[PDB]
Amino acid sequence: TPDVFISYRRNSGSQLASLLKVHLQLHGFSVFIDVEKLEAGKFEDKLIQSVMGARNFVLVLSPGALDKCMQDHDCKDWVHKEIVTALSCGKNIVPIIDGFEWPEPQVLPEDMQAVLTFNGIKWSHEYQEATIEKIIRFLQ
Amino acid sequence: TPDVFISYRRNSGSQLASLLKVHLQLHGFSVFIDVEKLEAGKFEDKLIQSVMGARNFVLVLSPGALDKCMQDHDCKDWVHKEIVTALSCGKNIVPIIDGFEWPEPQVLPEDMQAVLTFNGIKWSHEYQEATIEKIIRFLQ
Ligand SMILES: CN(C(=O)N[C@@H]1COCC1(F)F)[C@H]1CCCOc2c[n+]([C@@H]3O[C@H](COP(=O)(O)OP(=O)(O)OC[C@H]4O[C@@H](n5cnc6c(N)ncnc65)[C@H](O)[C@@H]4O)[C@@H](O)[C@H]3O)ccc21
Ligand SMILES: CN(C(=O)N[C@@H]1COCC1(F)F)[C@H]1CCCOc2c[n+]([C@@H]3O[C@H](COP(=O)(O)OP(=O)(O)OC[C@H]4O[C@@H](n5cnc6c(N)ncnc65)[C@H](O)[C@@H]4O)[C@@H](O)[C@H]3O)ccc21
Repeated sequence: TPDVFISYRRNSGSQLASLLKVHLQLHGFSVFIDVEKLEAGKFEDKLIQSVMGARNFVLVLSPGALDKCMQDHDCKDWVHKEIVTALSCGKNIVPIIDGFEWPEPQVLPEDMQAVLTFNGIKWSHEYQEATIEKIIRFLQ
Repeated sequence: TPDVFISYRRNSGSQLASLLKVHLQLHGFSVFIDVEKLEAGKFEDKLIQSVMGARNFVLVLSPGALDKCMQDHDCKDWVHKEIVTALSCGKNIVPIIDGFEWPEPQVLPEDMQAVLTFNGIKWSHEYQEATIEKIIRFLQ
C-alpha cells in the first residue's frame, strides 16, 4: 500500500507529477504514480484500487487539467474517475495548483464538484523547496 | 563552479528542468539552474559567467523551446544567449528532447545552428530512470 496516489493529466502535468513523486519518495513516502507502479492486468481495477489503498490523494492541477472532466457524466475520463474514487472514499485530497484556473462548480459533474472545496497548494517555481515542505505538512 | 548548467524555457520547460536538477544532484553533480543558484547582481553577467563556468550544458528542448530564438539576430533571447555562450566555449552540450521537433537549421540564427549537431536524449515519461542514466552517461 503506497501512502500517496498522484493523479495528473498526461499532456500538461506529467513533469510536475514526476517531480512530486521524486520529492515525496526522498522524504520517505511510498508513492503511486502510474508510470512507476501500474503493472500487469486490467488497468481500470488496478488504478481504482490503488486510489483506494492510498491515504493521500495528490491531484496535479496543471492548466486545463479538469477540462476533459467537463460533461463527462458517464465517468469515462480517468482523472474524473480517480477524483470521484478519492472523494467517495474520504481521502485526504491535496490539490497542487500549477497555473490552474478555478472554475465554477457547476461546469463539473456533480460527483466531483467537492474537489474544489479542499485547500490547494500553489506550486512555486521560485520556491520549490518550500512548496514541497508544505505538501509534506498536508500529508498524513 | 557547478558541473552542469541547465538552460530552459520558463513557459514550457520549468518542470522538466527542475526534475533534471533534482536527479543530477542525487547522482552527485553540482547543478546550476536559475531558480536555485542565480543570486544577487546584474543577472546578465552572472548567467553568462555561470554558463562559461559549467563543463556540461544541458538544454531542455520542450515543445517550441527554440521558437523565440528564431530571427533573434540581436541576441536578446536568453536561451539564445546561453546557447551561444555554450557553443562559443566548446561546452559539452546535451540537449534533452521532450516533444520538441527538429527544425530546419536555417530557421535558427547562424550563431546557434550548431546546437542541432549534438546528440540529443529523448525524455521518456515511461522510462525516466533509464533516461536519467543515459543523461549521466553523457556528462563529463
Ligand atoms: C494503462 N494506461 C497506461 O498509460 N499505461 C502505461 C503503461 O504502464 C504504466 C503506464 F500508465 F504508464 C492508460 C490506459 C488508458 C487510460 O488512460 C490512463 C490513465 N491513467 C490515469 O489517469 C491519469 C492520466 O489520464 P490522461 O491524462 O487523461 O491520459 P491520456 O492522455 O489519455 O493518456 C492515456 C494513454 O494511454 C494509452 N493507452 C490506451 N490503452 C492503453 C493500454 N491498454 N495500455 C497502455 N496504454 C494505453 C492511450 O493511447 C494514451 O496515450 C493519471 O492520473 C493516471 O493514473 C493511467 C493509465 C492510463
Ligand atoms: C534574472 N531573472 C530571473 O528570472 N530571476 C529570478 C529570481 O531569482 C532567480 C530567478 F531566475 F528565478 C530573469 C531576468 C530577465 C531575463 O530572463 C531570464 C532568463 N534566465 C535564463 O534564461 C532562460 C529562461 O528564459 P525565458 O523562458 O525566455 O524567460 P521568461 O521567464 O519568459 O522571462 C524572464 C522573466 O523574468 C522576469 N524578470 C525581468 N527582469 C527581472 C529581474 N530584474 N529580476 C527578476 N525577474 C525579472 C520577466 O518579467 C519574466 O517573467 C533560462 O535558461 C534561465 O537560465 C534567467 C533569468 C532571467
